[PDB]
Amino acid sequence: HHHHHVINLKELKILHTSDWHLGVTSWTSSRPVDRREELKKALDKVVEEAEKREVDLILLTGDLLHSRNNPSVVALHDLLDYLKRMMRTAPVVVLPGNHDWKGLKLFGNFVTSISSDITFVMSFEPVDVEAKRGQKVRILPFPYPDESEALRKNEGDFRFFLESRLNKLYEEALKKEDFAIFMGHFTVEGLAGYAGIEQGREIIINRALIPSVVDYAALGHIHSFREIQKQPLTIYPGSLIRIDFGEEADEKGAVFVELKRGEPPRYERIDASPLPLKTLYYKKIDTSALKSIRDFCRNFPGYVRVVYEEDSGILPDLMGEIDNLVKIE
Amino acid sequence: HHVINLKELKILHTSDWHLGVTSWTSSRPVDRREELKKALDKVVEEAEKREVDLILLTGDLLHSRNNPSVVALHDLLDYLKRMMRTAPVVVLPGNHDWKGLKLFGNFVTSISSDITFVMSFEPVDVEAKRGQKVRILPFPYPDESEALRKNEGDFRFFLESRLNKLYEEALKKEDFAIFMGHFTVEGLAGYAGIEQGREIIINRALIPSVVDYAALGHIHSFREIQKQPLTIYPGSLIRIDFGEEADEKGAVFVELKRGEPPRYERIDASPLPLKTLYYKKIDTSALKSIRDFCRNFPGYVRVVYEEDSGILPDLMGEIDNLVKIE
Ligand SMILES: COc1ccc(/C=C2\SC(=S)NC2=O)cc1OC
Ligand SMILES: COc1ccc(/C=C2\SC(=S)NC2=O)cc1OC
Ligand SMILES: [Mg+2]
Ligand SMILES: [Mg+2]
Repeated sequence: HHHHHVINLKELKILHTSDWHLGVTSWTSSRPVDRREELKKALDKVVEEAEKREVDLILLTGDLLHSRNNPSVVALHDLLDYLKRMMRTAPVVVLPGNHDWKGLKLFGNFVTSISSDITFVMSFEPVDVEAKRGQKVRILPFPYPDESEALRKNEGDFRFFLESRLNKLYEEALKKEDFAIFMGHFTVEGLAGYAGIEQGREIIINRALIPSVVDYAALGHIHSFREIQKQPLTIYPGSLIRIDFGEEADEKGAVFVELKRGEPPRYERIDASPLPLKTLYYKKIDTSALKSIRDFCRNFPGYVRVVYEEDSGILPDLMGEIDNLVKIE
Repeated sequence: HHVINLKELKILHTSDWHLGVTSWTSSRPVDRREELKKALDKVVEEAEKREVDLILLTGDLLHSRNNPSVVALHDLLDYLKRMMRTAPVVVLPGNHDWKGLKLFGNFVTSISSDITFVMSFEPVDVEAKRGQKVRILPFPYPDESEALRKNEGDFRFFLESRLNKLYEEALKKEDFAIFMGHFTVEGLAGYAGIEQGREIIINRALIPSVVDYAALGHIHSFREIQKQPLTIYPGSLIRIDFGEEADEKGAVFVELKRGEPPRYERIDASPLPLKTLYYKKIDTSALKSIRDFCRNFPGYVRVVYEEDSGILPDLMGEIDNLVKIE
């Protein structure tokens, strides 16, 4: 079973999902929670929506595995499992994150060569792919620089390097046939309300430098859904689960994008319905704070953190009592 | 294609590539890649020339059981692709350490109809280049079910029960049934055994007699183990270390025809030769013998000597293909 060929098809339906973080166990220093069941439920939801909408093309934009090092066998099994499920629905294009595995490019090249339903982009070189109904899509990829990031002493030369790669992708996008799609794995400059992860070693790109002649710019690396701009339509889908506290207010899920020649692109979010997070803050863990903690957590379907400033003696076994209390600090 | 041409099957069977090996790293490292790729290219071109229907790979394709080098893994995936372009490929891996191998194997088998990884005792039905249906009966190294070895008696009974199961499954054949095994046949004539650390030994009579061909890997020399059923180790493609001076190295082309005995030809690798030179003492007459031998010898030379002979003249630094003195 391969791709249809529709004459004069000027429409393209896209599923764009990202930042799965397969394999993550959260709060290992306090109360480890294996996020696999929740994450697989969200991925199943995304797969089912993609099949229901009959998307033509599936875009994955990196950090699909939580560990930059060797992932667990179960994490790799899940990643490959869902790749197969997505390939069964529509051709898949994969822009991986900044993983350490030196064989990743080799694996990506190999599976790209042996299947017309998956493409790994791991360089700045454009790739022409065919979507489910025969649409020709020029992929303009922008991965984390291959330690050209570390191989640079100069901030000015590195920024010029990145801009020159963006300019080249712009030129290639002009040589488009039907559709052009930018795929990037980086941090957009000046993101409203981004922790920055106390920033060090990120790739920061000005959103105005993303080639404006692409039909859609699919970004990954950021855990919250963000519509970055409308021309070109530029989106981070977000992660599928709330990975840690700080992500209480994020929107989580994937995005369905519809492109039509001569018309503006339209999209819908596919919400993941993630479990919620809550941080409870107290001056002191007194009896009034204890009943607040116990009563809140008992009716809260997600995970709870408790923060308190002042010493309050030996606390009772709160976590033994409360199954969804994962951290006290 | 579909013919079905269900009476004949042309097989290329090669094994034990040891991609990534550098030899004599403690004395004079020799990167074997250029010689090995030359042999692999020869095998590929022969497979294309004979228009084989099926390509069988039986393990130890990588030298390191640990994480292989990028260049070695690149070479492996490169030749897999070249072979897939010629005919469908069935891969029975050796005992590699990578815990992700089974996942990789499952994934690539699922996304391509031109390659199949067999990594358990489960039989797999595959289709050859001209539509022939081939039941693969695989026998890899026990999945550290070998480490699950309390008693030699219980372990051999486990191994024999798997062989019995493959025998029964081979009876459910349609066109051809092919055994693929990665192990050491018992009592191999002139096999060093590496003091048999962690080897799996199988009596050749226990290989299911109802298969049309039994493709074995793990042994570095070509061996016709028996004729019924035809059972072959192709050998490695290069002489990996001294001890393999007299081996035949290459691959094998096998032709099966139902109701006919199987036939095969060796595809010789033309490997570079190895030679060990022995002297009682390294005198000036022995040095000129060594120097003159190596000057006309197209392969790699080892010098062994019993008697103390003082500090050696620059024997190896002088001679580029003298790789070991011990
Ligand atoms: C065969 O093994 C692998 C297959 C795919 C990936 C993908 C990745 S990793 C990341 S971060 N973003 C991605 O899309 C990683 C693999 O090995 C760590
Ligand atoms: C994706 O990476 C790999 C792909 C194939 C193999 C095959 C092997 S290894 C062996 S021994 N015999 C074989 O056929 C090993 C890999 O990773 C070490
Ligand atoms: Mg990353
Ligand atoms: Mg082995």
